[PDB]
Amino acid sequence: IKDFGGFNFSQILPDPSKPSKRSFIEDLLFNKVTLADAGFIKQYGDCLGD
Amino acid sequence: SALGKLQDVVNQNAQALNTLVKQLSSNFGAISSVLNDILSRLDKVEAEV
Amino acid sequence: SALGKLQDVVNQNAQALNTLVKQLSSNFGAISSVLNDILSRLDKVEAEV
Ligand SMILES: *[C@@H]1O[C@H](CO)[C@@H](O)[C@H](O)[C@H]1NC(C)=O
Repeated sequence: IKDFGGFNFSQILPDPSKPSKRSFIEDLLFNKVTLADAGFIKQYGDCLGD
Repeated sequence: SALGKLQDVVNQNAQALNTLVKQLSSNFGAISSVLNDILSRLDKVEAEV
Repeated sequence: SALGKLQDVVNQNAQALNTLVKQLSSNFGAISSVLNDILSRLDKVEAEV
């Protein structure tokens, strides 16, 4: 009757010296807040007319 | 990388489980044969007595 | 999130399998001892008769 000793189920990250890698993915902060123009979009367009 | 490592771990676990099932079947067959022989010997001894 | 949950599930399954293997080995050792004692008693009874 053979003994069940050679069965070693391996894990993924049991105790790898506690790496604790801080990713901190700042993907939401990568937005393009574009500045406006030099005006003449609503003031000059309404003041000039025809 | 994490998915590949997890897949390798799952494959290793599956192979280990297959080996465990095979060894368990062999041991159960051996135990069943032993029990059958023991029952036969018991019946023979009872009849002889 | 799904990968972390799957990794936790795999780790739990691995721990459960290790515990199962340990308990199976203990039970098989106990059964082997019982069978050896039964065979010894059978041989003794046969010789005595
Ligand atoms: C499984 O292997 C690892 C390293 O390979 C070892 O630390 C661990 O004690 C082993 N477990 C068993 C039950 O053999």
